Amino acid sequence: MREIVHVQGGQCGNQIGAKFWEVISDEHGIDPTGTYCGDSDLQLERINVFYNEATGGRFVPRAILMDLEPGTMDSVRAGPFGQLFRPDNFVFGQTGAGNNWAKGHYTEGAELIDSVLDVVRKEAEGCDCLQGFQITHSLGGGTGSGMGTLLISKVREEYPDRIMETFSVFPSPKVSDTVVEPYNATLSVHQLVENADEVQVIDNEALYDICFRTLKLTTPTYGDLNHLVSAAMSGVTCCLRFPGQLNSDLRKLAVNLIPFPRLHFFLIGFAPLTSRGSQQYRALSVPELTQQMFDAKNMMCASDPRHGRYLTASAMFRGRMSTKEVDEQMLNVQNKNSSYFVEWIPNNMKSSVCDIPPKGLKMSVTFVGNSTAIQEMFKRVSDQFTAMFRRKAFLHWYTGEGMDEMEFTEAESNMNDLVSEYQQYQ
Amino acid sequence: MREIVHVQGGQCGNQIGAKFWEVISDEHGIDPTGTYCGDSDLQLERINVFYNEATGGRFVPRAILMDLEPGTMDSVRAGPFGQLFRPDNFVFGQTGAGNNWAKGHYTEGAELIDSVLDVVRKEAEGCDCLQGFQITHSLGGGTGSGMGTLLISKVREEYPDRIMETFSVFPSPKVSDTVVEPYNATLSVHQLVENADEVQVIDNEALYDICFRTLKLTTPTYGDLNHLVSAAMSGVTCCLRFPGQLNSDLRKLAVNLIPFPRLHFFLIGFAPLTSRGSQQYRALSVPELTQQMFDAKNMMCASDPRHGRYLTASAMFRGRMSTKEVDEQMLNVQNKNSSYFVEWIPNNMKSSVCDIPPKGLKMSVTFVGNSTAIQEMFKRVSDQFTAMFRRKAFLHWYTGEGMDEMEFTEAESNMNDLVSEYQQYQ
Amino acid sequence: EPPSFRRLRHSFLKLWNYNEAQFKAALYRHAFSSFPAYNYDTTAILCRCIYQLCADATSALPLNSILMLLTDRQSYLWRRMARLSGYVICSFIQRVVPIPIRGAVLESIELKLAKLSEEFIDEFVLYGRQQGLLLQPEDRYVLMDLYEWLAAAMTFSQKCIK
Amino acid sequence: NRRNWSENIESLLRQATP
Amino acid sequence: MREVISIHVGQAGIQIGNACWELFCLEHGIQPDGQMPDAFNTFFSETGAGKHVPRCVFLDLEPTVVDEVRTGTYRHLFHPEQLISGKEDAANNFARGHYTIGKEIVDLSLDRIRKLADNCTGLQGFLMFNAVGGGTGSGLGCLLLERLSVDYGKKSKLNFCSWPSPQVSTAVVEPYNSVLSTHSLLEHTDVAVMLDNEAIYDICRRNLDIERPTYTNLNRLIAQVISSLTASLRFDGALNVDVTEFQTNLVPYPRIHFMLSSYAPIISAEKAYHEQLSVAEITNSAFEPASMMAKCDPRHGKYMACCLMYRGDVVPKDVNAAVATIKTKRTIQFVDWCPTGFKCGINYQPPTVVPGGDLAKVMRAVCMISNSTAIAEVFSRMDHKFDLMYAKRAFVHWYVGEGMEEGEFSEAREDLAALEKDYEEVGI
Amino acid sequence: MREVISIHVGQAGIQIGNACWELFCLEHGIQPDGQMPDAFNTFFSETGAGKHVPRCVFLDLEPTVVDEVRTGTYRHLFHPEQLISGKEDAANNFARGHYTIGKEIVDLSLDRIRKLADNCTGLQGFLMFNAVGGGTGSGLGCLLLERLSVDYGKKSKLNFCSWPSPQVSTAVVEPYNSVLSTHSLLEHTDVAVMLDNEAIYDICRRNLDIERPTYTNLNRLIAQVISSLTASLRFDGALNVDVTEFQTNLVPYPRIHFMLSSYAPIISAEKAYHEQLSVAEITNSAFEPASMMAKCDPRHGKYMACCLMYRGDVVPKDVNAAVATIKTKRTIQFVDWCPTGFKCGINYQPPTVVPGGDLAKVMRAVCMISNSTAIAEVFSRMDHKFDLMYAKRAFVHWYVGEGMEEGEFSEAREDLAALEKDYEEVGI
Ligand SMILES: Nc1nc2c(ncn2[C@@H]2O[C@H](COP(=O)(O)OP(=O)(O)OP(=O)(O)O)[C@@H](O)[C@H]2O)c(=O)[nH]1
Ligand SMILES: Nc1nc2c(ncn2[C@@H]2O[C@H](COP(=O)(O)OP(=O)(O)OP(=O)(O)O)[C@@H](O)[C@H]2O)c(=O)[nH]1
Ligand SMILES: Nc1nc2c(ncn2[C@@H]2O[C@H](COP(=O)(O)OP(=O)(O)O)[C@@H](O)[C@H]2O)c(=O)[nH]1
Ligand SMILES: Nc1nc2c(ncn2[C@@H]2O[C@H](COP(=O)(O)OP(=O)(O)O)[C@@H](O)[C@H]2O)c(=O)[nH]1
Ligand SMILES: [Mg+2]
Ligand SMILES: [Mg+2]
Repeated sequence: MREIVHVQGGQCGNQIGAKFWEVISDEHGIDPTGTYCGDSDLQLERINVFYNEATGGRFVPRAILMDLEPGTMDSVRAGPFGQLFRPDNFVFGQTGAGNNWAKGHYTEGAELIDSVLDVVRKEAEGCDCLQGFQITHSLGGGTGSGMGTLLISKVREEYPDRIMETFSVFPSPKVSDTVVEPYNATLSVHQLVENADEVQVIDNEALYDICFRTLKLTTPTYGDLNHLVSAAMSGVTCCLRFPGQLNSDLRKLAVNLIPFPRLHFFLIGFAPLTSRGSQQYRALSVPELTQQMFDAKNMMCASDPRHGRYLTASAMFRGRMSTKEVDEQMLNVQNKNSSYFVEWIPNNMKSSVCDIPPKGLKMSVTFVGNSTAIQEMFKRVSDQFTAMFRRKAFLHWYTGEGMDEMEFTEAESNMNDLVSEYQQYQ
Repeated sequence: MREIVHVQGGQCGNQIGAKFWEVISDEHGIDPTGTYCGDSDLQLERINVFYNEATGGRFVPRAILMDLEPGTMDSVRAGPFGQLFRPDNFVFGQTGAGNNWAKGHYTEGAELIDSVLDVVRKEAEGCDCLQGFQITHSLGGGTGSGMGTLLISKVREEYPDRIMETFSVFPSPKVSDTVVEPYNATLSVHQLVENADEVQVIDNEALYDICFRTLKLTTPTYGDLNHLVSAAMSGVTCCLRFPGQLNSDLRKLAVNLIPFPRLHFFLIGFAPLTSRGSQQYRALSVPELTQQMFDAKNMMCASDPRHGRYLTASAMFRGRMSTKEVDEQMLNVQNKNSSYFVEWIPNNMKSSVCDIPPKGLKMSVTFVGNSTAIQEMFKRVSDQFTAMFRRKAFLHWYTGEGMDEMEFTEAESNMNDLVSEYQQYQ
Repeated sequence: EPPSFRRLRHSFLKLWNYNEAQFKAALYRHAFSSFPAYNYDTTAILCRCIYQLCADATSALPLNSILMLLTDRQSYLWRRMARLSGYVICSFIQRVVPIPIRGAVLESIELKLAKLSEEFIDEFVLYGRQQGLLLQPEDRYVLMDLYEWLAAAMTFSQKCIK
Repeated sequence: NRRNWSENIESLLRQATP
Repeated sequence: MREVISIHVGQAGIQIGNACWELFCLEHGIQPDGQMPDAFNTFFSETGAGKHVPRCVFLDLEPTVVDEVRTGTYRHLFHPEQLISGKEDAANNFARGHYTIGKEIVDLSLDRIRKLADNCTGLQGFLMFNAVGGGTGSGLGCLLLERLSVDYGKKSKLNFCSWPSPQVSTAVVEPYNSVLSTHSLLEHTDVAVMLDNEAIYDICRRNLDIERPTYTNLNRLIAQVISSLTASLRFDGALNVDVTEFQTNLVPYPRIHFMLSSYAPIISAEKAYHEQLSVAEITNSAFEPASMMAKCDPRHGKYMACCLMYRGDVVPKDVNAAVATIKTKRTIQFVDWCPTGFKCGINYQPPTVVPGGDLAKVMRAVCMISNSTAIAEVFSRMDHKFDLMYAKRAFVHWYVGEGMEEGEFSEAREDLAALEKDYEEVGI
Repeated sequence: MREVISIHVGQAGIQIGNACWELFCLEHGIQPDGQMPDAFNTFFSETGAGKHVPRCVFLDLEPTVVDEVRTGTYRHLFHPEQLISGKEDAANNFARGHYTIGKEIVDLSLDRIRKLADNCTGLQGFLMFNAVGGGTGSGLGCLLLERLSVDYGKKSKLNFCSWPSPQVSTAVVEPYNSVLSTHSLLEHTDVAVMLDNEAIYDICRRNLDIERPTYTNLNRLIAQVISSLTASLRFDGALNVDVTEFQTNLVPYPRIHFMLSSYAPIISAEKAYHEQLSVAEITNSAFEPASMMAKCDPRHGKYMACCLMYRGDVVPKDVNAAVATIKTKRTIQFVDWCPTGFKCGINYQPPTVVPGGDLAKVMRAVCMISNSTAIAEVFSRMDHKFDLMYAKRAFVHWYVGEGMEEGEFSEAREDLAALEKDYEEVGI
């Protein structure tokens, strides 16, 4: 039936999906050696969406682990739930793109992407027909945005009607690691805007703000951030694995949240998120769920939703709840926060329920929402790009790899009219 | 019933033939002493195809081990499963061909081939109706390529309608050893096209490739490579020795793949082939068997089939599998990959099922495919042949003992017309 | 037609005649070599001394970009080698048609040509003399014939100057 | 003898039980 | 399979090189004989049974230093042909060490380099130690820079030069030596790292509280810089940052690849007993202008690029919480065309202190490599010292009598003067 | 079965033969009396019960070296007429060793040659070791070669000749004995191997670090060369390349059979200690022109054929990878008309190490015998030495008063100059 071949590019991509298969294996009751445990038929009737039989009863994930440097793939394989991946789905480079989008896309990711198209066609044609692909990578790196988006382009011409969905971490406003952030970011956003169907936008500074303000975690590591993103990544695919009162496949999220095909940039939230000492003090039902997810401190992007207008939003509830309070608790926030929603679209907002909650919680909800509020994040990466381009800085590392300054300039023009079609809706 | 008489030519054929007689021996439960063990009917139900009773209960192979040096004879005998052979079937040579096609075919092959034909007719007329012979040798040597094909000509004129199956280990494009490769190769093939029913090309560097990328070996020896070839040619003769729902013999196979008597050179692939960690991680089924079989990396030959057209094909499956899935998978690889198959033959391939799998495999498959993409071997040994011949290089080690230049001229003329016959069918 | 410009006319026709594959490998020979010790000492001087006068730019470049342009037939380097010697390469089969300087680049040529060790100067003397005697290694001839073009160009340019 | 000693593929051509 | 070849030329290259290979063998656990009681292969080659030999070459034109290494403790650690000696002193003379007596040893050293780097593919770079003040340090070291450029064009080249500091110079004619060296290391190395002698002497005095140090005391601190530099290639970290990352993040234009260095903490056992070595604390002392080990106050310059090698039990929360502090503080300033201006990396392994050394056990430390336009003035003081001597042909017969004639002095003048104008136009 | 008959003519033949047979007795494990404390049938006969005698003749006109052999340690190891002595020396004259005093010792040498060759049919050929610059090594060499040709025509007559090395000669009249030697062995020798002193001296200089080797130190090297070639005849291996396989795969044209040699690694205790002697590294080091054994440079020579014998724990896959890496390595260039240029062979038994010698325990070693067009330079400079010899009749009165007239020097010039232009036309 339905099937999602996960594809994982970059060091950040592999670490964020080592934890993605951590909570998916937990949710389906899977030993790190692939054996099922948990004597309930309701995990295993749709295990073909994310796993495959391996004639020994263990389940191999449909994950294409991909990197240009051998180091971090040795880390995921040696980590827990790390031998679950099959060895031939690891594709390795020997040199590694040095945070350089030019060499990642063109001169040394090209001989490796031949093997990547081989291993993704190994598992796409193995099933009868899949639903789509999900790709997790960075846009500030070299191996993720450079070579991983080369995969994003090539799978589009070979698989046109299928829907591909990217969970990309973006450059951060305040804290700027990996000093060539906007060069790799604007060039990747250029190629990704005509080669993707859903773009879930993630920001590391937003993850640190969630881990401090709502979770009260004094020492958040990268595993703590990767738990938070992956919890949303499970909630966006709940209905494809579990039943519910109002099922919604992932294509339903695409058709509902995209009024115009060139705008498909989203903002991701996850609820509930409660501090460990405050867990027993807080009631857990639908009104307390919906008041959390429509807060900027709960959102995973460097963009305040109050500064823009929600074009079309959606919620994927989870667990045993009433369809009644899915209706008017989602509606009373429309008619109270009237100014925050767009006028020329009535009933802006998709509601779905997937009856199986995540483990340790009785209900949850995942927010995927198209917003004009993503505008200022685009302006910040754009004007930093022109800041370094007006003085010709760092361009010899890119134009010396088989590039020309063409690909910077119409990336900028294709970026500022991505700005213009957003800024015309508020 | 039907018997196949094995002949090992040259030191290559002796080592890759001794590897054959221990995997057939293991398949039929025969100890190296010749005593049976394994208490099952189907192992001994057809043992006369490869073995003869010795009125003491031990089965002797119908194998004539034959060479011009005792160097590899005593290594075959002293090796494990080496005392299985009859000592009278050995034909020693004392002088040794100096890797000359002339010195094998003409000088000391003359007075030794009368001592091999007397035991070949002894093994042929001993049974009631012989099916045919299989011979196994390399085309880069002097004694195997030169005098081994001298045996091939005279078993043809003595037994015309019997099947003459040839396992030729062709010389290398890249890593050339035994420096007179194209002189031994071009002189062999122009004499072998007139006197062979089936020929199967095997390349050492393709076996090296299989041992590296698909099987992941760090220390590959010759015994590794010989076991790929032996396990491949066990699947060719499965239906001759075991019952099946759809039977296929060698004469069955020759009608399928020979539209014209000039082209009889085939590609061999063996599936499944997985490494240590990967063997417990893949699902052993028909669609992955045919997908891992219809690819370049599994071919035991250094010619890419995607660089031409699969003219005819065949697959001898082994195990208890569906006859549905075998035939539907043959239709899928033709319908999707239609560009790689020639148009004036509807359903270029066929299949067969042998109910007895190899030991330690639930299911396997071998592939025999006549393709026009193998012409790249013939040209790349033609331009190497004309590289030395154009200015009379190494010719005095051939013309000094009874071979002249005008049948050297007939050697490339019988070689380019093979390439031209492949060009017109592509 | 002056004899100085005629030596330019003759010198180019030698390097154009030399096979592109042979002159590719031979030029890479003298750069990566270690035996007789003059060998790269001529290479660093001469290969740069081509590009200095044939670009009229006193700035130097990395040697790997110099080497590729010195042998790639349809490059800017051979393009201006043609124009200086009274030729134009015309790509169709690149048939070449016999058509009819900054101060700072001049001392850069002069100073570093006077670093060519006592070997390379006097095989160049004997090579011209034995060319006449032959009428009456294939590796080392490549740089020496490259210095046919340098000697013809540098002498002719200062002749027009004074 | 030790010219042809495949102690690894003879067991790679059977289902290993690690 | 990562590997780094550590080329050492000159007496400073050898004596610094003895300290870092002492640190590498002690950190990786191998005894001085070569055997340890699997990510050490960036610096050590396997040799048969349990043996690990260094990946380096030693180059002096004299036996007086290198033969003493063969006489010393690490004699069975180093391969004999790895340590290469000439006979006669290059004698503070660029011309003799580049034209006259260096040629007889370049062919020996490059044969060894090719035989040592072709053993495994995927070579990562060439880490080079030299002193531009000395004769064979500047002259022979320049000569191998053309060799490694033409042979290995695309390979990374890290260079670590012991530049003559303004007041302390310990010789006379190096105002001629380091202007001839900087003329030819502009186009033959990828990253140059600035190190001055009194810039590490003054760190030893205020931080190590050592009033009477020696060269080996300085070479411990330089070895700590290199170990935290290539720390990620040897040990797994949260955010691995290789030496390919340094060129893609710190040199924005191929000429301006000079860059300074620093290390923090530099503390002995009498102060680690009292200090809490917070991530924010050690990075503020790393950004402290007196803590530069290149003798160049960055307050009279503008920061251009920045790189930090955190090393130890450093959580990625604290590096972001500390880099925001240095962004908001005004006395440090960045250039206006590099708004995003930081590169950070974290390795899990804590720094290793050598027994008998003056340092202390520290649970976390920061290597600090930054490019700034303040490096113009260290070339400017170099220009004034050279122009003073060259006004009347001083010490010129000791350079022109050995093969090179008049003209390389003027080319070194024009190339360094153009480097001043290039630094100025970038910094606006 | 298979066997080889060593011939040892000249004082170089006696001393090299001592090292070859000392090594061979050490390989098969036989005491100097001939006992043991069927792989030895190539070099040793089965004489009596438990005794083994060599298949070698020691044909030499100097009694002071071969009587000293028959009174030393191995005096019971050799049968007494294997060691054959004359009365007076040829004393570096081709004419005396071929015409006057050589004709009374060939008739007795062929008595022992026929008496040992009729032991068993299955002989591969002869291994004739001689000195070109000598008088007994060249004059008796010519006479013995032509009687061996007329009696044993199709047998593979191999030659390991001590050619006069280019700049040191330890003689004055060596160009006369060397030009007249080639006039014999172009029509007689099937496979000739170029050995010379000076190239074996400087591979002892740089690889064994021995600043003064004697002749026996050279003799261990040549003994290991012939041990690696004929190890295929004695011990079983993956690719057994016999003596018959040598002459086909190395000789494209019958006149050219002049091949150079290299044996690597050749390393003492200090530097068998720091490498891994992997197949790729020890096949590159065999191909260095420094490790040549003829003082002949392959840089100005084009390769024609190249044989590589391996001994030890050698895996075929890394051989095929390494021989591909040296084909893509383009310092050595193969001739256009011979694209494939390799004959490899693998033997598992490593060379046993001579105790008290100069080489150490090596797991795997490479021998190499290669044909190239670089042989023109080793014949052209002896041509230039000989044409000023014969210009004004220097040292001619000795030769012409010995039995040969004026004129045989002239056709010795004409056929060697024909050999020169033969090597020029091949590499076109
Ligand atoms: N930091 C540091 N600098 C050193 C060391 N040894 C020498 N130097 C510096 O090197 C400079 C002089 O160059 P040297 O390395 O001593 O000499 P050289 O490079 O071998 O060249 P020659 O003088 O011709 O032998 C002096 O200014 C010293 O400051 C050392 O161990 N550590
Ligand atoms: N490699 C090597 N060459 C030797 C050795 N002994 C002698 N030679 C060579 O032999 C040449 C001189 O000939 P000898 O062998 O000494 O004398 P001979 O062969 O007995 O014949 P005569 O010259 O007549 O005495 C010298 O030039 C050396 O090249 C040796 O032990 N090793
Ligand atoms: N959420 C998350 N972000 C990461 C992780 N590792 C690295 N990053 C981010 O990725 C950026 C570094 O780029 P990186 O992904 O390492 O480059 P790449 O390997 O070429 O894709 C940093 O700004 C980090 O914020 C991780 O495990 N989780
Ligand atoms: N696949 C395979 N090839 C071999 C084997 N032995 C030798 N060869 C090949 O045969 C060629 C040499 O021919 P060889 O058999 O030694 O000469 P012959 O004795 O005259 O037949 C080489 O190119 C080897 O690659 C073997 O056991 N298996
Ligand atoms: Mg100096
Ligand atoms: Mg003599």
